[PDB]
Amino acid sequence: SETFTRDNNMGLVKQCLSSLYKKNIQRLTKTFLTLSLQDMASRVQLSGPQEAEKYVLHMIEDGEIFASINQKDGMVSFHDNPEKYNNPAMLHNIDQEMLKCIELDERLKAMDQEITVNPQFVQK
Amino acid sequence: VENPSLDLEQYAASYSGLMRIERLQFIADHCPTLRVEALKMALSFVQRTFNVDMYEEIHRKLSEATALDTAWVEATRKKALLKLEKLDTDLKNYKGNSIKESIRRGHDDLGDHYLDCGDLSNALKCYSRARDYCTSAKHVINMCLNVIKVSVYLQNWSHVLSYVSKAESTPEIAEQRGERDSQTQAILTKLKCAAGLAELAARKYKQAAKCLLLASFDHCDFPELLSPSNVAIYGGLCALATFDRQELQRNVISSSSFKLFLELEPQVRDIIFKFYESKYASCLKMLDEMKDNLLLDMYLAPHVRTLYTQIRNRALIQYFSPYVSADMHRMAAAFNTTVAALEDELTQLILEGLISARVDSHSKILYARDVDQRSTTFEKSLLMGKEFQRRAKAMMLRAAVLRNQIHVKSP
Amino acid sequence: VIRECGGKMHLREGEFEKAHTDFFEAFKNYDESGSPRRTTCLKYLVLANMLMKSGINPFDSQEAKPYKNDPEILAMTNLVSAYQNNDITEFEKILKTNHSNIMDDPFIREHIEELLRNIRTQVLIKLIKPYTRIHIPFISKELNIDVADVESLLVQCILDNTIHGRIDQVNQLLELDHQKRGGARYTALDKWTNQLNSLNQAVVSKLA
Repeated sequence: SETFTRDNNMGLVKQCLSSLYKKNIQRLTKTFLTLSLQDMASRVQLSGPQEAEKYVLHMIEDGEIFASINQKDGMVSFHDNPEKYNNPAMLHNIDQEMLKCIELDERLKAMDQEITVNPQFVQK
Repeated sequence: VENPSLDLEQYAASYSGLMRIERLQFIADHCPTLRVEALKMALSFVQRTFNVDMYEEIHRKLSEATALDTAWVEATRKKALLKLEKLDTDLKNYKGNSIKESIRRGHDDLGDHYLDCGDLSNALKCYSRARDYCTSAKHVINMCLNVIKVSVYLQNWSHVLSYVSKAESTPEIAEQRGERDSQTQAILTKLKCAAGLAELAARKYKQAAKCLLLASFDHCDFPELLSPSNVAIYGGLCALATFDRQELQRNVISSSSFKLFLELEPQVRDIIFKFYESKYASCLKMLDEMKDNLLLDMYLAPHVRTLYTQIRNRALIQYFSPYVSADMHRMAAAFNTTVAALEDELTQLILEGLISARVDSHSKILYARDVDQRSTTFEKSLLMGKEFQRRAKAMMLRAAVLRNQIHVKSP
Repeated sequence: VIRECGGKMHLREGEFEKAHTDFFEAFKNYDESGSPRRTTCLKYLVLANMLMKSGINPFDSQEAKPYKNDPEILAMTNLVSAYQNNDITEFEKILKTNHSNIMDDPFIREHIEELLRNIRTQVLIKLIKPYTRIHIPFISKELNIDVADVESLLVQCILDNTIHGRIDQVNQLLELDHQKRGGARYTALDKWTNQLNSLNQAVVSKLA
């Protein structure tokens, strides 16, 4: 705690500790299709189903995980099915990502032709 | 429970030489069989062996039980030296006659008495003289077995592999077929179940099994090496863990050569044949029944942990292979375990790319998942594009800083 | 010199390919010389040609024509016919009616389960051809076996690359693989993406 507060980045370190839980919960999605809240708050060491409920709810609200809570059974159901690429809006994403590369290549050509005509780059 | 579920007489009969003494000391300095078997079994053969003192570390252990061979200790010390003098004088005579082209007889008995004394590779130079004053490859093949025998008690497994490679590669495919119907001598069996043993000690299980399963039961009697029974276990457990189903069927189950080996080891035969037929409820139980009998083996104990874990992981993948939606209750009842521990095992297996499955821990059902090729392709291509644009921007900035020659001076 | 009794436990083992090949030779060699063994030889000659699921009907191919049919053993001659037609009903009917006469024999103990398992395999393989999702209890009716036996047979068949499908335990199903999406275009796109990911780094690293 002395080094982390002498360098003034104390508070950016506690974010790593808080992010470890959010990383473990996301790692639960690669093995499970339906988990119990009491059972879930024993592998990520959250110590309580009540706190695991809000930990999952916050991650759902931020678009970090794809899941749904069931307070009746008290179980978290992982969906893991965001998108199928047949949307007329994904075409917009591909178009924008293509236009950015087109502009980048145009810039590269522009600052390449300025070297092609350099009088110093004719003697070597 | 550690119990003496072995008979010492058959172990003593199978082996001969220093290997028998080493095996007897190994089982002794573990903690089965000592109580009354140890003193009788070990002391019987120390009369003809050297270094004398090997008993004392195990001798005082009888005190808590609450020998008398004290005069014999000084008896062997004075008599050991006499055998060395004649052979030390003998090698001078062989050089005196200048018959070095035919002194191969001189090293015929020179190397055996050295190994009888528990000496070291210092004698091995004589076998080098075999390479220098011989013409036909037959003497080289002869001395290769001797050097392998003396290197077995040397922990020089890589050195053993190099010499087996030399002995198998230098001649023409080991005398081709060996004057038809195989050679009269069984040196092929030794070159097979010595390189396989060395690969086993090198933690190369698949190659060890592949070499050991190719042995022959013609002579197969190896007092200086692993017993015929041990070949079956070494080649069976090492094959159940690394061989695929097709390889298991072609090289083990259908092979006539290994069936004779499996005849005298019923437990391994039943284990293999019930693993193949998808009967894991009792295959694992029989595998566990003999776990505290291979831990007392000298060449297989350290790997018992690695093999038994590797076999089980190969069963779990095989059990969940024809199924698209399996019940975890019957899955756990067929592995002699509980659902709570089976869930941990399956989670560990799924975390790595071994099983493509998802656990439903509400009705306890293991579902088989299928990856969407199109979505995965789109995701990875978009990620690659993002990384490429980031690298392009970084490189352009690097070009700007390099052109302007921006750096921090030492001052 | 006799292999009975004193040498019998050497021959008590089941592996008989050596005699399987020699049966065709012994059909003629000991025909007029091995008279005591002729009664048992004619029954066993069928087995050798029966194990490879080939050889049409040995009822009249070779010189066994004088023997042809024998009045006491007739379903034994039709056993190979039923095997060739892959009709389980004829096989089971023959076994139940003519028991103690086809089965009586010893050498049939070691081979009856082998025989009445390669008919069910072909019947099941043909049965699943037009379906994409089948019911295990429905297969349990065509084959005169229980559910627990047909599930094990399906597992063994699926393992040895003979049935391209997967079982559904909780629903007692069998889902067969029938659809083949484009698997060559996306693999090519993956290879192209993965190769560009390395070419870009190689190009960028030149500006060190």
